[PDB]
Amino acid sequence: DPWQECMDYAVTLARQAGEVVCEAIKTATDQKVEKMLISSIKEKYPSHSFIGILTDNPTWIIDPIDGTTNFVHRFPFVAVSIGFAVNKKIEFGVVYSCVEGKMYTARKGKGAFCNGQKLQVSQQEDITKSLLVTELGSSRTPETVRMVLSNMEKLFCIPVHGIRSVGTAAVNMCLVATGGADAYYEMGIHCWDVAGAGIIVTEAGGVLMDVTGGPFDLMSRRVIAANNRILAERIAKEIQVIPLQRDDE
Amino acid sequence: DPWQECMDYAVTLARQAGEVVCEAIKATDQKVEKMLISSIKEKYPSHSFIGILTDNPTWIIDPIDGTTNFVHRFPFVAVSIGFAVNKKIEFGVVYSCVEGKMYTARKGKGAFCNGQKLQVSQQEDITKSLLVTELGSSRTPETVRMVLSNMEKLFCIPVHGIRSVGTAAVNMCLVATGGADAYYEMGIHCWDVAGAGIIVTEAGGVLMDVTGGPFDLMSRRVIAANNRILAERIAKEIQVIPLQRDDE
Repeated sequence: DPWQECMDYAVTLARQAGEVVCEAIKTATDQKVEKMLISSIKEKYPSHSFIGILTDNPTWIIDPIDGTTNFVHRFPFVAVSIGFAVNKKIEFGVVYSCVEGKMYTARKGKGAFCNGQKLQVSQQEDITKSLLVTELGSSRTPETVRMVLSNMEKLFCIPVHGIRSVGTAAVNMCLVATGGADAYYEMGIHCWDVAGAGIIVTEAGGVLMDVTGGPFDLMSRRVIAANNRILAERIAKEIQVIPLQRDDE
Repeated sequence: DPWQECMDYAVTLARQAGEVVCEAIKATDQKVEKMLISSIKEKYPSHSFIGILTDNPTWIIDPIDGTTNFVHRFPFVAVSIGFAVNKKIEFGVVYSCVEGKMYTARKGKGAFCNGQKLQVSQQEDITKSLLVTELGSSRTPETVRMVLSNMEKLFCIPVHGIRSVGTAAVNMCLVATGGADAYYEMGIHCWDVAGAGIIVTEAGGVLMDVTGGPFDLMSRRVIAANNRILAERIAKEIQVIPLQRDDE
């Protein structure tokens, strides 16, 4: 199988990059690591594409430091994220939370793992009994911020059990995969923030969905990553779509 | 030091409690609560417990800080122990059992996580600061609106960001490490903050009321920051939420 060789190599790279990012903690680092990752992959697979518009070509979708604010603050959640898409479909994902030393991996059809341990999403379907994760965002536009908090307020209007935030899209999503959280939602993310972790959620038995309710669009700047379709749709139903410039357009 | 025997004993008790709490994650609140109280009473029969504060040696305990997290296996669940003599916190112990991080601090002797010394951050500019907070378990219309309002006001200053791991004690301990610059919340209780408060100040941080005045342990309010300048900027922007006190 060809793509299994790519994954083994990607896990090697993600750990190599993670150690570099965590050494730095112990920005210039982000450029330094992305160049290293792209150069490494190009030296082994020179016919592949990269993002940091998606064609059917084997493509590497890289976020060398997911959680840049965390990185600056030494807040213990900083991730290296690598997603691999063939025929516009994610085939495997790698998310290495380096401070945690947690290597999240998932291959299409083979399930999702954290450091060799099988991951399964939670069973919860009642949004009233649900724990969510999200990020407030990097935009400070009063109109956007109001929308973000209103959605958060609306979800607190419903008696949800709670809302958490570790400052990382990929790790927030990985926490859904472990079952620790029931669902994740955010508007303002980019494809490189979620391409690695999306497949880890779905291979944990989760679902990816657009906040409109429709199918998850990798370039929409929007994502719901839930444990099941029931909880995802309820979230989509309750929050309001925020207009934002698409990744391809 | 007579209270050093108390602290050594308290750390062992916390880890034991944490072992039981995490084991069930892989009723519990009652078991651990009874475990701790019956253990300290058998060693120190005349000490007080809270979970009103006299000069008497008093243990302020939270057997499971992060109840929601516990139910959801969200990997932040703490055992918090504060110990007060003469109405002032002498030592504090916070054990985050999922991540196996034992936070400890004795007044005057510094703050530690797994025997590794802690130091708060240097940041004084609030627009370059990372805050931690908690939206609380309260679903009161007047409260929830004011909570998100206060958060909006701080987020629009703007701050570098806001985080939430779902535990007052662990949020505060993250301030002690330097990973976060400040913690704030209204709606907490003395037992949520008694253990972590001294860990912040021994890491070099400050405790403060949202009014800008001295920290009041029974007031339901708290700002645990790296320094006075950052704490006061937070107090300045925050609207005080009315709540019944712990000693009322």
